[PDB]
Amino acid sequence: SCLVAGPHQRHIALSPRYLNRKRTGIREQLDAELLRYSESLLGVPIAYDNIKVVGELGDIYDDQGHIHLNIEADFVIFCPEPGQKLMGIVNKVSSSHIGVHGCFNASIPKPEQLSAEQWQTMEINMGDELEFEVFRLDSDAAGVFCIRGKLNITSLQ
Amino acid sequence: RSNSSPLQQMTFETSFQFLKQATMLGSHDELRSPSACLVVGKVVRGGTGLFELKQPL
Amino acid sequence: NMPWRRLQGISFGMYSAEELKKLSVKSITNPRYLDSLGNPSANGLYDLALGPA
Amino acid sequence: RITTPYMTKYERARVLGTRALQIAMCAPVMVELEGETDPLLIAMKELKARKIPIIIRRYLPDGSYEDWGVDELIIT
Repeated sequence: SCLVAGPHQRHIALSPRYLNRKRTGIREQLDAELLRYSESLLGVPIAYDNIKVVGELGDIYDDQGHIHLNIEADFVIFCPEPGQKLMGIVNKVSSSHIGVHGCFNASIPKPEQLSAEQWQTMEINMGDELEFEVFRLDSDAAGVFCIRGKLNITSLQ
Repeated sequence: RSNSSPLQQMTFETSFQFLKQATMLGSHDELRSPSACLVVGKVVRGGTGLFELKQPL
Repeated sequence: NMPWRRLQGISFGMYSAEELKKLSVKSITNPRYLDSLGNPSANGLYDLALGPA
Repeated sequence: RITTPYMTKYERARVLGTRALQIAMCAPVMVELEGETDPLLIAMKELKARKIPIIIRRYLPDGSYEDWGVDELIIT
């Protein structure tokens, strides 16, 4: 189960426009800008910030107008990681690849299946000629985290 | 020479002797003089810069 | 949006001579630095790995 | 708790400057401005009404500090 919770401290610089309305502004752009976008600091899709609080006070720094402060936030995260056998939606069968929950996109480059199974253009048949186009074995351990629309490269061996 | 600021003391005179000294001694600078504060782009530690403002949340 | 980070202290020491290495993009060997027309001669003082002048 | 109760002129200058730089960055003005376009005039109007939620953090020469409120400070 991808269930994850990570308590992390972030640094956020709030504009003086969001003084009376901080909780509104602490999220408007400074936290809602990487909404479930791959994180490299901890390997995290940021689902949504459940709570964003400040321990005490804010430090306006000399000429700068912004108010800098610290945000202790729990990121509820879905972590499919190496060591897991996940599922995948089978929609389109290709030689290049085989493209969960309608939002997690997964990939399967060519030489990642059992080579005992030979393919036909319209649909592919596996060992015992049993057609499987459904949530089934998908074990991803090589993961892209760079491209805007990231990937989830799944395996079955 | 009896001064605790290598960045000062080299903005005055004989800057290369005071740099050689500060270098062979590992001399540390605290960025509290006006000269050391204007060399590294800080706000001087007197007059208007002597306190914080600490906007409360 | 400024860097936000400030300086507390500056110390003057001597570089190891072995850490200056890896602080070096390439070794220069060609004496004549000015090209026939005024451009940078490769491997000279003015080079294109030591930055665009 | 031991420093002077009044607001030094340098503190007034920096507080006005910061409040003005805040007002100019679209901050709410708690002073009911009356047609003036200068953020510094507005900051003075706010300082005269005792509406500035800033905390002057006076530093002593050994690192120890004292946090005063701009409201709890006798403006001359």
